[PDB]
Amino acid sequence: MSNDTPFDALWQRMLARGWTPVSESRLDDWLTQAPDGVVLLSSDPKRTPEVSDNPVMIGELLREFPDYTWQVAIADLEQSEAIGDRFGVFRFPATLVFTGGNYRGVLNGIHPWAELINLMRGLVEPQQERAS
Repeated sequence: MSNDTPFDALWQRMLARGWTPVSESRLDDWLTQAPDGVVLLSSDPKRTPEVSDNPVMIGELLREFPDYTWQVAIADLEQSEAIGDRFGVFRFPATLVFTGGNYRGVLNGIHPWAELINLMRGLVEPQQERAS
């Protein structure tokens, strides 16, 4: 956006943690090339306690399933809007998880850890909890 610095820094922060950037036309590429993974569409925060909230718990969350190589793809600001448009999302920025070329769900959980696990649990293994 006008004067990129906050989101710019934020993106670069998580980027340096080893999360590869994804483009709109490359989302489809990534989807078919990856065995499993999650895509973060980041437009603007709804409020957040702070700003980025600190996504460390997200990394350890996915890692309890080592059988799945979780390719975390983060998108550019203008790309998130385009990717969301192409998929049919509203606007709400969050972690969308995709597996087997299909849609698992979206991680609306952020703060509660025990609940966050349960949410991903329901998305990776459904029927047994899918509270959303």
